[PDB]
Amino acid sequence: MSVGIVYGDQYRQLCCSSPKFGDRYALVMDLINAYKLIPELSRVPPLQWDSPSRMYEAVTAFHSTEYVDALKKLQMLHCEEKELTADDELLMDSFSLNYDCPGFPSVFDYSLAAVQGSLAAASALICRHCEVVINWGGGWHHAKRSEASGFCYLNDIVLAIHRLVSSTQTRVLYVDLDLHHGDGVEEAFWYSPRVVTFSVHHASPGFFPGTGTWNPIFLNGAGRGRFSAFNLPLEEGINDLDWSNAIGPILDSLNIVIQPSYVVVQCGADCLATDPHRIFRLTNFYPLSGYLYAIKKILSWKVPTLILGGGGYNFPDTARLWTRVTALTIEEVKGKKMTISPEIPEHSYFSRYGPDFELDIDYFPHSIQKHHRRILEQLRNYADLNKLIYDYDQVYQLY
Ligand SMILES: O=C(NO)c1ccc(Cn2c3c(c4cc(F)ccc42)S[C@@H](c2ccccc2)C3)s1
Ligand SMILES: [K+]
Ligand SMILES: [K+]
Ligand SMILES: [Zn+2]
Repeated sequence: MSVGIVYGDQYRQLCCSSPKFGDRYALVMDLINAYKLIPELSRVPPLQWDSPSRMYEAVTAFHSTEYVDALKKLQMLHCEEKELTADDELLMDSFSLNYDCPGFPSVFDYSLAAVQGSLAAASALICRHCEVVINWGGGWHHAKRSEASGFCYLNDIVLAIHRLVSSTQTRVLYVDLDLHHGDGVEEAFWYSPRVVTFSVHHASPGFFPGTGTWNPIFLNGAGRGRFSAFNLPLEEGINDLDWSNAIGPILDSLNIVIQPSYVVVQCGADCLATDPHRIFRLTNFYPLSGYLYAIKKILSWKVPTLILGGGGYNFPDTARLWTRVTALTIEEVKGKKMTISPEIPEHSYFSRYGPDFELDIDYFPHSIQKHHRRILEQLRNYADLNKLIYDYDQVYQLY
């Protein structure tokens, strides 16, 4: 079927307006365009509303009205340059709109744009216009109902998933490949068995955000959502092959047992060896990149799939990975080989890919069993609670 991608003049401007991510979205979309992939991709325009009331209703489907009000006020205050009052500082602090989530003149428009993009992508999948939609302007998994966290202000992912499950028994599998635990998305659906969340991440004492590991039992959801939240915490230094072998059987087993109506994939690029975090050692190599291995396996299920961005602080290498992810998605969905030159094509941001100007990232690659057994038990428990019938032998053999 069609492969959708979210972009537009306003969307590009708004996604490039944040001080933290700067022009990362521009580099990603321009590298995709420079490799002549845009004519293969169906443009999905960001969702717009008919009234401020309809926008509020859509955003407050997850977030509190007072939090959205505070975020709007923060944008207004940063627009008309004037110091915050003591009461303003206190209000912003109550919503964690202070330290890691500072104000800036376009903070609300930037945050809302990601929601508009991911909601439009969800709709495009629901009406069966595209089989896969990509939104490199989205993937902000940390935002909570009444709290900004990790430069995530509004949770585009939660609102997209909510729209998918609200459509016409619908089940959504969320896969979070970001370096960081997808705490916001996990928490939002903590009580739902219809939305299964799976985050693979680094966890270590004091490492953001501190969740998605032991606390000495593994929390995995509550009430009807019990056993429905999956986490694979991994130690520092893991490469393409070990990461692939760690998550491969989990993805296969989750797809087989859940039989999802939709798959939502957060594809945060901060696991790359060349990310300034310097924690994981993943690449964008395609002859194999763990990212490309995971995406190819997910797409092989032939389930309507939403692919989002997220983390990734090496902007050129994030662009190199996500261009490869967009080419692979076209190949797997349309069955059309997308030949990509090892040399970065001439375009606006060509100099940003120096000094080698190659598509492959400059890197030479060189405990899980216990997690696999635990996750196999959790998946059995999930199936037993929700009365899902599956071949226990088939799932066992995958690991
Ligand atoms: O990727 C994430 N979620 O998936 C993140 C959540 C919170 C994060 C932490 N984090 C980081 C920065 C930052 C800036 C912010 F305004 C808010 C959160 C921030 S500078 C970045 C860095 C790392 C190593 C070397 C130099 C710079 C780390 S990143
Ligand atoms: K993750
Ligand atoms: K859940
Ligand atoms: Zn991250």
